[PDB]
Amino acid sequence: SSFHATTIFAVQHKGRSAMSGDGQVTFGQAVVMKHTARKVRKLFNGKVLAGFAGSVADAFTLFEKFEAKLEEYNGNLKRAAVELAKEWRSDKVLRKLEAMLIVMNQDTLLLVSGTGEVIEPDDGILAIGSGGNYALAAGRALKKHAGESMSASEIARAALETAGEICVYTNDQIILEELE
Amino acid sequence: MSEMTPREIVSELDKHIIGQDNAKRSVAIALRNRWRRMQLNEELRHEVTPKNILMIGPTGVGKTEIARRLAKLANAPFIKVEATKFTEVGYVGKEVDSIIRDLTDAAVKMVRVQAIEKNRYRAEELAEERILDVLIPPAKNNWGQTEQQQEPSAARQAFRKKLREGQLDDKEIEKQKARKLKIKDAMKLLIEEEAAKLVNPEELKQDAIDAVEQHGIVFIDEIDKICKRGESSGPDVSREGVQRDLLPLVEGCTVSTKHGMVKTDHILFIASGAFQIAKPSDLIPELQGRLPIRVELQALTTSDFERILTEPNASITVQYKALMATEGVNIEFTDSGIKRIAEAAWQVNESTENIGARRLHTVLERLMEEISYDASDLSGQNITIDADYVSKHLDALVADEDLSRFIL
Ligand SMILES: Nc1ncnc2c1ncn2[C@@H]1O[C@H](COP(=O)(O)OP(=O)(O)O)[C@@H](O)[C@H]1O
Repeated sequence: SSFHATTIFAVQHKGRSAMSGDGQVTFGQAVVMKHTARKVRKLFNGKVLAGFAGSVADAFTLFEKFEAKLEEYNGNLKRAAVELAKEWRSDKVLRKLEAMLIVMNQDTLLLVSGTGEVIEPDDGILAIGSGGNYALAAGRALKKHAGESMSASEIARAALETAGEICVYTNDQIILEELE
Repeated sequence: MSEMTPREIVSELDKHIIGQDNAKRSVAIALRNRWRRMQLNEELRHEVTPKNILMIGPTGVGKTEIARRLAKLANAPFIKVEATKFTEVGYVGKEVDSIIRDLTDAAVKMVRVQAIEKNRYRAEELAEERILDVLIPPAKNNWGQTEQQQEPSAARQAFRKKLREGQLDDKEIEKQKARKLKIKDAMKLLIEEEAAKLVNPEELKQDAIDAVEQHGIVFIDEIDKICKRGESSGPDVSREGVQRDLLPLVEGCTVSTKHGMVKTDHILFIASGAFQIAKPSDLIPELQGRLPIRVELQALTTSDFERILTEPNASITVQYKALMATEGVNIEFTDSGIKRIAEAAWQVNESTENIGARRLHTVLERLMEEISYDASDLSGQNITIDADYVSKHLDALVADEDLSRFIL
């Protein structure tokens, strides 16, 4: 069989911008090889958060094509988001690729898919990978519910946390990133 | 001879290239590190190595013009070769020792034209001796005093002052001539047929040669698009090669050519480009290291613009006034349009794609399409070009994105 997605969660609340992801590398059906991996990077002079879901070749790889194209247009996510899609959708080797890409900036927030989708969350919460939905369900849940009572940073941390709790493919060691 | 101190070099820069100080800086530090040399001996005249420059940054902010200009005041001969070219992915046939060959072909139609006001004003007082000679001949047997020569002038220099106001008469003067023509012709002739006697053997060559040799400057544009780092900006290392080929140039060879064998050796090199695609770290090592001096440039502002619109000594804007004056129009740009003028550039460059300072150029000639046309009507009339003006012919354009796409 294959390696399982990592779970990754981005959220944007009261103008803080945040991305949490697990470390759990779940190989095969059931086996776990590692308990920690970095797939949330900081891109472009800490201006963007991007987490990928996938293999660190694929991972690294996409990332730069997002860079390249971010410079290639001086800060416009949406634009570069797109022009990557095009690039990803077309490339033989990545077009087939399963996972997605979470990109966000100071302002705004994007799902970006092997398949050439690019998605914009109405409510400032995006989420990918194994437990995705579970954390999505945590995210949206908290924001709606203890927006005032908690933070950006915090809400995301927690997303993941809940995930690992319902979710076999998600684990307690969380990486956390925010912009300034 | 030239030199100039570091700062001197800079300062004439800030004359036509707003900002990017760091940039300038280096290039001058290269151009003295240049001079310095000479002033050594023979050992180290030949063991020290033109401090060639790597010009990392966005497009239209002035890598090229920083070089272009540096060189004009070096009074160096200069050429900018696009890197692309030697690729031919259309597969033709490109050789790189060409480059040096064109850095001679200007190093000429540079030596030439830079010899007709040094030796022109020296031979309008030698084309006269050839007409005050046919209207009244200095009668046979000059009794040597050199002061009975300004003494033909006892009517001769009454015709000399009369060459500027009354011509078109039928005369004939001295592989020479023996020819019967007319005077407004002939006046336009002799000149030409006189620059010849202003010796042009192994002088317009040999020293034109010295030209290149002594040095200009080649600006190898885009270098980055010729090197690997995979994905979208790697086909084969059937480009890597052009970094190779290149080498020698920069790394030091002789070359075959037309007016004389040339030595690349000491030529100065300025290698451009932006590297969103790779990284300078990414050249062939060989190259990597002949690009000692590395420098960044950063994208200009709105202000930067505004300032490029006026603080350039050849200013764009002015180009207007004067151009425009010629039809009888004063034109006058407010602080506050020169503001929107820019303001637009910037807004446009941010929606379509951003081409550099470049936009102003286009934004403008468009401003004026109105004025610039009707101008010959305005005979005297004068106009106030200012924000409220600007925006009337701009705003919706800049508005219309997809138009701008075409027409800015
Ligand atoms: N920093 C600047 N200061 C003054 N003029 C500039 C500046 N940047 C660009 N320009 C002008 O706008 C255009 C860009 O210059 P160029 O040197 O060819 O761009 P680049 O090297 O950045 O590709 C030219 O007309 C140039 O003279």
